[PDB]
Amino acid sequence: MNRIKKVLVANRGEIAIRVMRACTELKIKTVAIYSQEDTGSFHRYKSDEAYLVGAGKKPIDAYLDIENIIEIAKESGADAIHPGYGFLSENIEFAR
Amino acid sequence: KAAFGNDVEKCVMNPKHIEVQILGDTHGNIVHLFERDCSIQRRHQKVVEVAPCNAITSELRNRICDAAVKLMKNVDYINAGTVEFLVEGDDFYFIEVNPRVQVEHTITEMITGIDIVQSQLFIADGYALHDQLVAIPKQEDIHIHGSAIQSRITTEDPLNNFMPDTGRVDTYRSTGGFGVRLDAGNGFQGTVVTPFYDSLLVKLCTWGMTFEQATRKMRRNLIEFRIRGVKTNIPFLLNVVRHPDFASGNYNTSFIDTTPELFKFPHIRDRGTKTLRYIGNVTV
Amino acid sequence: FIEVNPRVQVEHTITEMITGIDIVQSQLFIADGYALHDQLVAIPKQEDIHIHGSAIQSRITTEDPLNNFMPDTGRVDTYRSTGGFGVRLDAGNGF
Repeated sequence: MNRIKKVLVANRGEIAIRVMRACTELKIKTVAIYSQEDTGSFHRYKSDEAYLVGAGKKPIDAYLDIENIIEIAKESGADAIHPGYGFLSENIEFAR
Repeated sequence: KAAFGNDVEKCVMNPKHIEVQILGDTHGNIVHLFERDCSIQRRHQKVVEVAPCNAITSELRNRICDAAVKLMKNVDYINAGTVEFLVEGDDFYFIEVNPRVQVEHTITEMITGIDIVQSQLFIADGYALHDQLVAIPKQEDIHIHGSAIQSRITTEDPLNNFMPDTGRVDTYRSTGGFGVRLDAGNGFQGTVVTPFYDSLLVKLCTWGMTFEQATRKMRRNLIEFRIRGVKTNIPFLLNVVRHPDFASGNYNTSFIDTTPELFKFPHIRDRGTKTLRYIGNVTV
Repeated sequence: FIEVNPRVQVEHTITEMITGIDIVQSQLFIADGYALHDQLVAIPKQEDIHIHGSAIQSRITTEDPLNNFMPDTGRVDTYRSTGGFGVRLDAGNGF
């Protein structure tokens, strides 16, 4: 696999995990993101790395902190971002 | 306004909700991975999703799929997405478009044989659909093997009107075997379910050469599951899967709601728990 | 030729996965006497039996390769299985 060496999974739960599984099957490093209320969710332990995202934010708002996520994406060295479904999956501003 | 930021079409009678999965590369190659039947819904919320749709004629299926392809080709669509359709008799009609992976993408994976999410990643790296590594065949070469049913075990309790129960899962024992896939969500022994996010514990899909075969495997699996600490929607799903109209394969959006029996649940005693109640009681 | 096993084998799973045919269900139908190609049994005519994909099976065991594969014993304090597309698990003494 060519120009993606590492990927960020801009989601939680079932869908987050499925992506990680895909990446790992393709030798691609994976990065997870978890809200304060999701320090426990096991999707965060299933990645190669993980960072808290929605700091002080309301729990749903936390996975939509677009800007934060990019900073996290940039600091991680993430070549790409997979938004899964729901949350920022369809959000234009983020896509742009 | 309450649901979204912002604040009309001809109503339809007893339609069948059909979606088509689409994959397109950066190199203008677009393919469809056939339909999925999400007609089983509660208050217009998807509950049990099945693919392929048994009750339509192949001629029709291809028409719908080709319709979806034509649309996504028209937009030069890239990566994975889904075109939804409503279907009555032999007339179908566009409904919406989802430019993303869908929850129910598993079943399509199971009948086509194509790993969608792996493909998503290859496409974002730009490879062509039909590259050696990506290994998606030419459309003519894409066929259906069997059928697959997916149901999502959640903490919605049907006695409490599907209020997502919360708490710690003291016991979580999953199932497996031939034609069973599990996609785990917040579903391991230790976990606590918060109410903040959605209720989903694990996605349970089963496959068979014939849908009648898959339904059997789904039945067994649902019974086999042992989850304790929280209420779940299993007893609801069992009733819908047991229902003979479901096994027929002819149902419509109005199939739930129209049938109240599904909401009546067997009054099951576990002799076992009550035995521990006694033993624990006299012990303290 | 080398041998013949008149039974289910451990590795029958993979054949199930490529053919699409539930072997053990079939075993039970046959013992009840139904014909292979009955409606209920739903095994197709040979000409109609094909290969979808390929499947690999491996058996996780307590044989420890550092200790020359002496089956380790004890209590399993943590067992976390996997899943996803194209994964089947047949559980043994594994909870």
